[PDB]
Amino acid sequence: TVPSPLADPSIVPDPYPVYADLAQRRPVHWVERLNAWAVLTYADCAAGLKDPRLTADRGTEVLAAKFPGQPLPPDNIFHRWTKNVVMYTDPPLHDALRRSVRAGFTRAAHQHYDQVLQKVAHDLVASIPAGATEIDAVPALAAELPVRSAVHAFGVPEEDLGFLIPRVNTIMTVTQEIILEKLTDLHTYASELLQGMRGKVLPDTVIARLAAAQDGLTETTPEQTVHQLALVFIALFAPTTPGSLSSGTLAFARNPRQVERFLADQACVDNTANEVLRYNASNQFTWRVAAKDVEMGGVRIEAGQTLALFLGSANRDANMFERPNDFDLDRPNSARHLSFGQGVHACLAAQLISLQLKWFYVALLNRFPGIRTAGEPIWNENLEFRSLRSLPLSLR
Ligand code: HEB
Repeated sequence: TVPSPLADPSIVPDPYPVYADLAQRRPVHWVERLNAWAVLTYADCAAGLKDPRLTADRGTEVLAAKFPGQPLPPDNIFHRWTKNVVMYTDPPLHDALRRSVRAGFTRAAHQHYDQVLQKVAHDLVASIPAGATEIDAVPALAAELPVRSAVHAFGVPEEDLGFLIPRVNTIMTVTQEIILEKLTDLHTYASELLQGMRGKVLPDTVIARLAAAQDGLTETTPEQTVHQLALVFIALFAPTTPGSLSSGTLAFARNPRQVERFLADQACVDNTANEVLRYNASNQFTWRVAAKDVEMGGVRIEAGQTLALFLGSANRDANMFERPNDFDLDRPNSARHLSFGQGVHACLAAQLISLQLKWFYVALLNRFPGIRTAGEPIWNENLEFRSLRSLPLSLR
């Protein structure tokens, strides 16, 4: 019953040496407070994400872990939701649900999002007053860009932001019932939005393409589109994107050489998203459940037991990324990071987010190449969704 040096918040601002300590001896071990087997190496994490033996059907288990002794009946909104979205379903249902939303994520769509995001990022960074000298990059940039991308790339109506953001914030973090009510709000909003009963959806956006494709859907139901749209809203306004932006900004702030590498060579620019994502996973760990007994890292994981796959540790496994603690844009294989997961449930917005990141650093660094930290960066108290709460920055 030895507690794990994970679980405890003290490691959040810099969890990587701890990950290393543990990975040396105990790459797979029990975490008392997560009710789960933590797995830490790249090999076993990738294996975990690809394995048809671990199920994504994990709502009951994760909810147990997060709200002990507070079970929910199968017809409760949380369970219907989990049963009807890509995140918590296995093939073949998962594949049908995934195919039902591909209209927003085609090659052509991303061709458009590229231009849109170039624009948005440039306007954001250009909006910084010419004599600024100091900034907290978290509220000013990292928290702001995903919102603007949500409006102009995804198609969330601007006027509806004030409805959606507090509700996702509540969901992501008081009471389980309040969270359930907010999730219900997200479903009802998705439903009414598609019927034109809410804000105006800008054209050529994700939600516009999704809406136009509803009449052509044959394997899935309107209800399932509502569920998945609720999921989309949650991921859209989660701290994951701002966390990536801010952690990357901090990485550049502490690595001038990579700033000049960035400004000189287009290769570095094109690898920037992947290297930032590798250096700090916004989602430090994701969850699985063993459908059957699995043998991993020298451990017999029993059927029904929960697994915590530490993508953040895998991104800095020296077995896969030589000198993993270095922020390096010339790195050959940054694209092998697990920050977007891997295989079946690989992040639906991976390319959109990569575009957002790239253009953000292009715009930031073509105006402020002389960025430094001006005081200690402050991290949130959570490891699972790890992100900077404050990043004080001197621009000039
Ligand atoms: C659209 C909206 C959206 C956005 C914005 C996002 C953004 C993001 N994302 Fe995401 N995702 C998503 C949507 C999303 N997403 C979905 C829907 C999913 C599921 C898929 C499947 O399942 O198939 C994911 C998934 C996912 C995963 C996997 C998990 C598992 O497997 O379990 C990960 C790791 C991630 C991450 C992420 C990050 C880090 C970010 C920032 C940077 N993602």
